[PDB]
Amino acid sequence: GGVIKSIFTFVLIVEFIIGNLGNSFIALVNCIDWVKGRKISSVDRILTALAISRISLVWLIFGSWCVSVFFPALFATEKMFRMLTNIWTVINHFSVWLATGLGTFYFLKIANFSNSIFLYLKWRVKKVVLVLLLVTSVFLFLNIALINIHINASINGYRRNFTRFSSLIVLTSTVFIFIPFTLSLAMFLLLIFSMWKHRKKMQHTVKAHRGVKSVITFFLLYAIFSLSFFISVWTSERLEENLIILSQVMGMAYPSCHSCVLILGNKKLRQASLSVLLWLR
Amino acid sequence: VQLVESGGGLVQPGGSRKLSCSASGFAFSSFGMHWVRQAPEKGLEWVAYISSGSGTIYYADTVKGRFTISRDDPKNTLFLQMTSLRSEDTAMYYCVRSIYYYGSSPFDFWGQGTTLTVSSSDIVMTQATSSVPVTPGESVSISCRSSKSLLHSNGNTYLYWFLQRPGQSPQLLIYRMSNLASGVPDRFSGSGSGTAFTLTISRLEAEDVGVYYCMQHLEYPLTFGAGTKLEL
Amino acid sequence: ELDQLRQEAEQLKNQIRDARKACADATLSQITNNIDPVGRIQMRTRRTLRGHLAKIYAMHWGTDSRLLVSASQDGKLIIWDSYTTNKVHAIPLRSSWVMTCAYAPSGNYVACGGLDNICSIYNLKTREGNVRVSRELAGHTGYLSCCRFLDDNQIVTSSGDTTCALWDIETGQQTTTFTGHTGDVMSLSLAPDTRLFVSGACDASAKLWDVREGMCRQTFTGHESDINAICFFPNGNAFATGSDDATCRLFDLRADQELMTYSHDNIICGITSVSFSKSGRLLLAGYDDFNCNVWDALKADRAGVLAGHDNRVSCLGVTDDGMAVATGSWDSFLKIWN
Amino acid sequence: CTLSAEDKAAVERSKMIDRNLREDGEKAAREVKLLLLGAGESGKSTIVKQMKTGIVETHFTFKDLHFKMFDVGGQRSERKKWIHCFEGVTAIIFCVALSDYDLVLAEDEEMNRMHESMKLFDSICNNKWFTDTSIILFLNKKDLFEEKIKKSPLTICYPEYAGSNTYEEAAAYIQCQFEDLNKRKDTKEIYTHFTCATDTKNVQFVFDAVTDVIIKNNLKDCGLF
Amino acid sequence: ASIAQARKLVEQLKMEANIDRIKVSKAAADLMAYCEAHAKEDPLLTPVPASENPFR
Ligand SMILES: CC(C)CCC[C@@H](C)[C@H]1CC[C@H]2[C@@H]3CC=C4C[C@@H](O)CC[C@]4(C)[C@H]3CC[C@]12C
Ligand SMILES: COc1cccc2c1cc([N+](=O)[O-])c1c(C(=O)O)cc3c(c12)OCO3
Repeated sequence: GGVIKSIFTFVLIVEFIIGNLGNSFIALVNCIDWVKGRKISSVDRILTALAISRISLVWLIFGSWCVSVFFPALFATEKMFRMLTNIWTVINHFSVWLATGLGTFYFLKIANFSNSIFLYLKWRVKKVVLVLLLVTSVFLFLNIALINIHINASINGYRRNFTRFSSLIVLTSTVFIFIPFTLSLAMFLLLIFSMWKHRKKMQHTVKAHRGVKSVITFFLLYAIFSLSFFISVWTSERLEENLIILSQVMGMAYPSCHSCVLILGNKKLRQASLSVLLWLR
Repeated sequence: VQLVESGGGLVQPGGSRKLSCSASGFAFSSFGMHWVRQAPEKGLEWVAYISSGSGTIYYADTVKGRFTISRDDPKNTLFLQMTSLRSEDTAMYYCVRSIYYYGSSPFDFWGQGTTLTVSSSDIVMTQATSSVPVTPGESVSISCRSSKSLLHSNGNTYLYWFLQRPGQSPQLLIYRMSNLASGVPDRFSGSGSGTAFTLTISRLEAEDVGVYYCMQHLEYPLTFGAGTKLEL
Repeated sequence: ELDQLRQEAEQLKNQIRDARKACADATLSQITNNIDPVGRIQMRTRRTLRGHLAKIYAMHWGTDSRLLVSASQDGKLIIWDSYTTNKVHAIPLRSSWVMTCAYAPSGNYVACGGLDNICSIYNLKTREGNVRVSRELAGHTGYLSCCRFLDDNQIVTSSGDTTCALWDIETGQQTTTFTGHTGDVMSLSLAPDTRLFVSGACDASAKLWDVREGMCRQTFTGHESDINAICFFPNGNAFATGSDDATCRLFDLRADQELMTYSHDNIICGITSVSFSKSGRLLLAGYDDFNCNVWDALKADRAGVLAGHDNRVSCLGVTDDGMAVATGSWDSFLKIWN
Repeated sequence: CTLSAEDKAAVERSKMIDRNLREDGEKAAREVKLLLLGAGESGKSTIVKQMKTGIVETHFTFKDLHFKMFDVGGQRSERKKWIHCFEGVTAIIFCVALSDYDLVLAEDEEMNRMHESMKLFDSICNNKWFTDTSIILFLNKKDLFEEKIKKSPLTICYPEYAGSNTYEEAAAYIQCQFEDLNKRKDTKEIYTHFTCATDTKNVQFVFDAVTDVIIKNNLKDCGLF
Repeated sequence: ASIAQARKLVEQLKMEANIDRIKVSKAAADLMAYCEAHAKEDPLLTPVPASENPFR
């Protein structure tokens, strides 16, 4: 029990550090571009919003961890439980569906198809992403209701008489996070299919990829990690003692690794990172 | 430029009727539309106004709720659906075009009009001059005064002058009490200070015989005057 | 004999240079050495005219100092109410490639032209209520660079065919053609008394023309590159030229030579638009460095900078009452400075 | 408020004009703007005819894509004063005639017409206004190229060239020369197609090339380039 | 050939050379006097009060 706790804590701090570094990188680079008067695009606006949401989530999870270790007197609350869970749920839902909105931006700008609905969504990209963010309020409300039901059952059971209700709520949150991830993965696969079809068409007619490789590698890694974590919480035991730290690290894994992947994929952020590395040496 | 109006005729009290103003010879879409009545032996009275694109629709208090105004821009026609007619609505209805931009001339054209016969806190503008006897070659000055100052913060005073020749639709003479309307002889000129206004005809011809109306455009419940009658 | 013709031309050029040197006793800098400096002129964007969706290539003020016509490659002429942002008209141009626009002194007509080689006169005060093409003046074999209205019936147009022309609007025929430039004429400015006008061309020469006579009275050669902008002094006895050599120059008519150049070491970009102030003391020039520099006319000193455009400033106009400076640029925005 | 009735109606008219301008701009942004270029006898007229004054604007629709081709061959003026007007077109359709390798211009008989075409291609491909504007290079008059390369060799145009006098080798050499004339090969692409009068695939080639340029422009806007 | 063009250029230079020219000092004085006379009526050079400025 001790060694797994120590390893997961070390990786927790590691994720905290890399998430801070990456999201501060996006925010500082785009703010510098804004104040200096450089060009501002829609994609960098979405990147700013995503980065601030992710850094807020990282800070929230780290604050939860410190309150767990630094001042472990208010964990026996059944009130901060609810407040932290609800605030995290709102912020994380907004962040992950903003990531899906960025994916929708990429998909509806870059991929080309022939289905009329596809072009109809193509020519109204900002409207489409805003509409998606607004409709996903039903998912947000359903998640909030289910989470509150789980915690109310936990509180009622404790008063009548923990890590088991915590397992159930973590499973619910994991599913509600899987849904936008599945949407983003399907849209990425469709975009790659469109690009492959276009390349084949010109190889017939007439005669970035590193970023795509990194993105697909991250997608596979996050998919396998999240599926393993969900299955382990669903059926595997012996993780209840360290379920808190494992859940916190699984929550912080996305807004840091994906932020790094987004740094490498985008050309502007990659150039900024190269300039910073050159300035360091 | 022609604004021919249809509808009209005898209508039983409390009934309904529809008035159509067929527009031909100008860009109907870009022109705001107006409806002005005239009782058998009285002056004019604004009724309804619909803007370009039908965004803004303003009615008069006497017709609010009962009457509605709509336009068919592709068909180049203006409608006035009239419900629950009363004896006070017995008047000759004039369909009026009005474009609104910087330096534009509103109320340029008035239609021939249709007579509807029903069987048995706003600015008030008074023209106390009433009937005036005039001779050719004379110089008359028609005076109209307003309840509140028609001068605006933008510097554009908003008094309009119209001419009703015997058996003719009103023709715009002055807009913003200083500007001659297109096609109006130079003998006409307007002056004022914000509350009191004048319309001066330096030389008088038989064409000037008629009645003159003063109108305000500061507050959209547009109010005309009694109408000074000039007779030979 | 061609050789003797060339020798006589060289001798006459030498005589002209000798006369210009003899007339030059003290340059403008020495005479205006003791005059109080203008001071740091600081203007702010009092108005931003949004609505254009392409690079604005021309902009002309109206004589009322309120109305303003702007031309951009989106194919539209927008007549702006500068005092309160309001698109009075949006004229859909037949050819979207417009490099010049003009406002008649009466305000009843607006003319645009460009790569179609046709100056389209548009009527504003029409009974139908929509701006319509009154006349399409054709005959120029090159792109239209600048058109200016003599009056409601006469227009003077400069084109890339190395010629300027004076048209009769009612007849649509060239009353007079102006020849003598070797390069493409890029700008013209009518004199305040409308008797004469100066045209600058790519031959690095500015020529003063007589409208009624139709022949060039004076030529001025001081620039090392194509002249893009020319503007007339309010006095009517001098004019200023801007070129791609990154220098603006002031030419006198009576002295027939340049008076003072406006050059800075850091200025590398050329000049696109030049317009004098009402008093003639301030020379506002639009550069390709995304900036407009306010120049003292009597002193080669930079009075100020009108930065705020994200792309090259293409047009620049000063109101007749001198209470505004519009500097529409390629970022599809117009800015009314004061 | 502090706005009169006339001022309010003027604001309404301005808003209507704004809506119309936004609609027109949205329509224009969906249109493909193509700049057509050539050197005199090159089959620019043939290309215009196949894919149906100072500027000739030919508009055609192909596969639900509205095209806009601008011909500036009749300008006859300094190109550097109006070539920035076309900065922002989707692609540049450059047409050279392979039958001009043996033919020289009327003036300056020392200089070869194909070399004039190469000079113009170098001038416009490497121009500062067109750094990411892909060039759809067209080599028309390939039937006369067949007939001429059957008899006359390519040495007259390019003395360094040493290869078989068949169609494939000479055509590949000319295409390679025109492609290597592109200095900035990292931000711009040259699409090359061989055409003549009896071809119906030219419009399809332009459509495919413009589809690629649009995809690359979208990738650049999304920042993935 | 081009002899006609050369003669036209020579005649144009004849007309341009034989014109009345004034000393540059007088022209500079005239321009400075014009600038000083109309200095008050130049809003850009001398900013107007905000009340009189129509671009508030
Ligand atoms: C990573 C994806 C699949 C989303 C799943 C998030 C999971 C792993 C994490 C992220 C935030 C976590 C919560 C953060 C804080 C607390 C308060 C603590 O007193 C009990 C556990 C609880 C309530 C956690 C439950 C598990 C949780 C919801
Ligand atoms: C080099 O990076 C990329 C190149 C091309 C596409 C994408 C992408 C990077 C990401 N991403 O942020 O990791 C995405 C995402 C996402 O994960 O949000 C969702 C998507 C994507 C991409 O294509 C459509 O749906």
